[PDB]
Amino acid sequence: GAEIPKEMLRAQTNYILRWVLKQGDNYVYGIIKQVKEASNGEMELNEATLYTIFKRLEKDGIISSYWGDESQGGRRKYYRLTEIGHENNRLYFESWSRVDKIIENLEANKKS
Amino acid sequence: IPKEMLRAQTNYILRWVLKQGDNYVYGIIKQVKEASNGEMELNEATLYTIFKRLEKDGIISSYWGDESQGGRRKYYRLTEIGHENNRLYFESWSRVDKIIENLEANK
Repeated sequence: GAEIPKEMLRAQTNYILRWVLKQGDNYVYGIIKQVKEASNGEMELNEATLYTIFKRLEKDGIISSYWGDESQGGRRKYYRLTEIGHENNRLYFESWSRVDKIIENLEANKKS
Repeated sequence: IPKEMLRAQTNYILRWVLKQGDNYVYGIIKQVKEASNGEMELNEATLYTIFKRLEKDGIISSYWGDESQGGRRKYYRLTEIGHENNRLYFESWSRVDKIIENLEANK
């Protein structure tokens, strides 16, 4: 009776958000709506966890925001990976790919 | 490329290894080095750190192993509640994979 850790739930939310960011520019609710629809029945999205990660990536210069137009009031905030954020994200998926391969190799060693 | 793997990556690998049975820190490092063709050397201090955190909540226990070549290693094992935790850990990550498939398919 030891619950799975908060750090893991954050890591999984991080993975999903980064995967969505990898697909291209988007508005925040656009991301959220896509994740909720895909998550329904699989995982309860913690909106606060998602928000926290979003804000951290922005503060860290991995994503930057812009407006879809220049008329104040009622706009959707869009976000894109920056120069360094693209690099960070590519490293993130590459490093997880290396893990995936190690697990496959461990599985194959175990079965030998 | 950063000096260390992400904690979540080290945890994933450690939990996969321990799912297979009891092990000691050098042994886990050696098996993961082998499985990576020498390319991934997990951080021994990180492993000890993770084990201390898991032992705190009863997920892992430890003991001094059978003597080999003049001494004993400190083995770690998942307990019964630890295998439960581990199953829920891997299940949650399986759900991530399903979510990604749903995003890919737009369904």
